[PDB]
Amino acid sequence: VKKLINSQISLLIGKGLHEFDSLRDPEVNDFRTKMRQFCEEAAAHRQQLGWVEWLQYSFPLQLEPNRALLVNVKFEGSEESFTFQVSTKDMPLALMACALRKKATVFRQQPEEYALQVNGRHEYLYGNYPLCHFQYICSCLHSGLTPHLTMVHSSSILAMRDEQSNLWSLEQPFSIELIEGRKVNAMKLVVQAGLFHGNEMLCKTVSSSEVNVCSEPVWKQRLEFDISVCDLPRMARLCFALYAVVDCPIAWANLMLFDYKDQLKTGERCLYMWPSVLLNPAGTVRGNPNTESAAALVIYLPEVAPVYFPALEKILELGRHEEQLQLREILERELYEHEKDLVWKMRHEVQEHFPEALARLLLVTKWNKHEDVAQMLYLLCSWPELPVLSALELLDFSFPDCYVGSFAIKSLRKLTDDELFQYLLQLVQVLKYESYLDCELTKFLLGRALANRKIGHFLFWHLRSEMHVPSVALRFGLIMEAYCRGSTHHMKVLMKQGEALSKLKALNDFVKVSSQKTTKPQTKEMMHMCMRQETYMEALSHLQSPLDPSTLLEEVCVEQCTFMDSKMKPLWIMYSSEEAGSAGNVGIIFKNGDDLRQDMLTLQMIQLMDVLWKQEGLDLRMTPYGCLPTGDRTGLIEVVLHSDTIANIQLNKSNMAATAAFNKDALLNWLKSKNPGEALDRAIEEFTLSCAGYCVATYVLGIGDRHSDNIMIRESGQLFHIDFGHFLGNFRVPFILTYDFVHVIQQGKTNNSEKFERFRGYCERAYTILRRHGLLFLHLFALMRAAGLPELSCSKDIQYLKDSLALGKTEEEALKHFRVKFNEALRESW
Ligand SMILES: Cn1nc(-c2cnc(N)c(-n3ccc(C(N)=O)n3)n2)nc1C1(c2ccccc2)CC1
Repeated sequence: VKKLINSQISLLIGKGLHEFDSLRDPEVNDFRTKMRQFCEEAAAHRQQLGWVEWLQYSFPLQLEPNRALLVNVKFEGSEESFTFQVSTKDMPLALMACALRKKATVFRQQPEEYALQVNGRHEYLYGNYPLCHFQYICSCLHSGLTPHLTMVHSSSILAMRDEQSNLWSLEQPFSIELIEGRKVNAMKLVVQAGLFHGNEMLCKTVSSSEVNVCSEPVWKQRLEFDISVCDLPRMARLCFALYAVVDCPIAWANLMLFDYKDQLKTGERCLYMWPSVLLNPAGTVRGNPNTESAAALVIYLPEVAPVYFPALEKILELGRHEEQLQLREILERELYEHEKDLVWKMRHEVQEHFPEALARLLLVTKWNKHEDVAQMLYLLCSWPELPVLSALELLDFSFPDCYVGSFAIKSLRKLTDDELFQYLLQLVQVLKYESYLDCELTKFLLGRALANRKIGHFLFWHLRSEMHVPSVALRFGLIMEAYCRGSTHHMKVLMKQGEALSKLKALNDFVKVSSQKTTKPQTKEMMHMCMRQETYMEALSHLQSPLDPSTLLEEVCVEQCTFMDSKMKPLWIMYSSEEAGSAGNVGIIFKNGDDLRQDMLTLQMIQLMDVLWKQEGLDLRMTPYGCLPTGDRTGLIEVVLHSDTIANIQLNKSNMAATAAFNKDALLNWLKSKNPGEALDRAIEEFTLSCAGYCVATYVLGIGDRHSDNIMIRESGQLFHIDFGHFLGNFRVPFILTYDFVHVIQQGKTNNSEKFERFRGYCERAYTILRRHGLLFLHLFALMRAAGLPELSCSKDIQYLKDSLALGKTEEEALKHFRVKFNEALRESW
């Protein structure tokens, strides 16, 4: 049983558990055991949870960020149902009470003993919330559809639970012995070495002597740093760069000066270097696992004798020891040395009256002076809990201190499961900045994953998608193993998704081959013939959607499956569910060959924009569809059904009802056929609302190469963008407006200023709302720099956001510049 589970984790994570053992690494073995226990403790707490608490784990509530409606209800072991006319203001309890009353009359004779399952979905309705606060109810109030729900008794949820169980004394300078190399280049070799605490140098970067190019260069040179051994901060990083000069970079490598047990390192170290794109402080402190092709830098850390980093009780003991200022008020809304001295002097007054300025003072503390650090740490240890927004900033590489990091985690505990889900992608990326395997962020990510099955799901996939990346393969694999130990049943549920994805990779490889060799109907027929095989039928059916674990992908609709003509021949896979009805008619797009990490970020940023607008009582009818990277240049996209491209509608194909005399009318003619009579006016308003949100979103995010093939419309009138290959103006893009879209907004009239001026106001509002949250976008995109995205490489990518959101300016200057940008787009629109 314990063996099968081990062989199951190895297959699921993609790395044999034997590989973790073969390292003989005390750091790896300590994490594995400690985390396993932590995760088994979390699995044990789950089985003693009440049946409602376990519903909150397995099926977290999908909520929205007077008017009656039909609702169809049935009980678990029966085909018999009942349709009620309930209210949107009614709680699930009133609905369940009605449902029990109808059962009593029919069966000829307690609501609190039940929960309402969404038919053929892992989504439930419970809690003291009116029906219109539920995402599903709204997914029915807008599509016009009738909600279908099932009464599930407490004992039936408890049957589910059960089946789902398992020092300051050393004032001498820091120096090293640079022994030799084992590399390749075309010229002389030089080694640059620097000591860092995050983004900043602790002292000036020291260089090596020029040694002539060869495969095994020798230096045996002592490199001395302008810093005392007693002044090395705990998270100090000794960074190396190997380059060939007459400059040409070759390789880089980093290492922490203290180990995971806080002991200062001695003596011989062999550094398996990483290929270069000069000094890279942000890069991994673990050497290249490719010890066969990797260049190796041999160094010696000289013995100073065992020296451990002083415990917090020693740091604290040390640390304890005019109206003109502020002054510091005016610089607290990127500063000179005199202003940094002001902040350091005022450090106590910052804790007292500006706790949120913690990040500004953390940047001014002299981390290369052990007494200056202790003083900061004494203040930090009494520092009030910071807001989530300020805490998100402290996760950055600019704040590498472990005590700062621990303080940031302590402040993100108050994060709701909804807020955590929204920023889960960025928190996972921050793991790349981590210096040790055992960290507060891993423990936080795991603890929250094991207490919420949806968080658990996405933590797994974010990590699993990066297993082909050698710099994060050990960390991510170890975290996923610890997770699986905390959820044996979820492990198998995820295995079912990997098996389905394995079949789609094999199926898509054939589609790629066949498309270059025969006609599309010939390829489609054999794709279908291959799908109908027992192993493909078994693997592609009855799984949880990796895009949303609450979507149940039941029976695969082979006849409705196809592939798109684009570069990578993406697979279009359709599913159906008898039990779910129309909610079970769901599609997935399997794309293989492109990097979907950016597309996901872009879709997540739009999803956030929609959330923020909804918070301010604005629903700009956005379509933030799923996009999940699953593997190496592999992922899934959610099919937005009953939609088509602008190019397909505008292609003006004959015989159809959408036939237009003029191109400008093609969109409005298509909407007239999909929404006839009284339904048209509703479609136009959906179009206008969705158009305004995407106008602002694409402008703020700087989305370029926008044509009729990457813009879509739902039959409801809602416009949305697809295929986000590029963002942040990276090929300063303007605001975009189209005459044919402006035509739909103006009701199909050449002149209709009342409709266009309403539209212009939507664009202004949406923009002004996002501007207030401009710092959230800044912090989240700054965190996303860790990912390794070519279009989010530096500060010049972060700058696009600053300018698109006009963050340095006031609202009146920003709204004027937006009015200038909107009119520039209108004049350009013919
Ligand atoms: C009817 N339909 N619906 C879609 C659609 C829906 N939802 C999406 N998310 C999406 N999509 C595509 C690529 C990306 C992306 N994010 O990269 N997103 N496409 N596409 C089609 C057409 C189609 C389908 C299948 C075969 C031929 C032709 C073109 C008509």
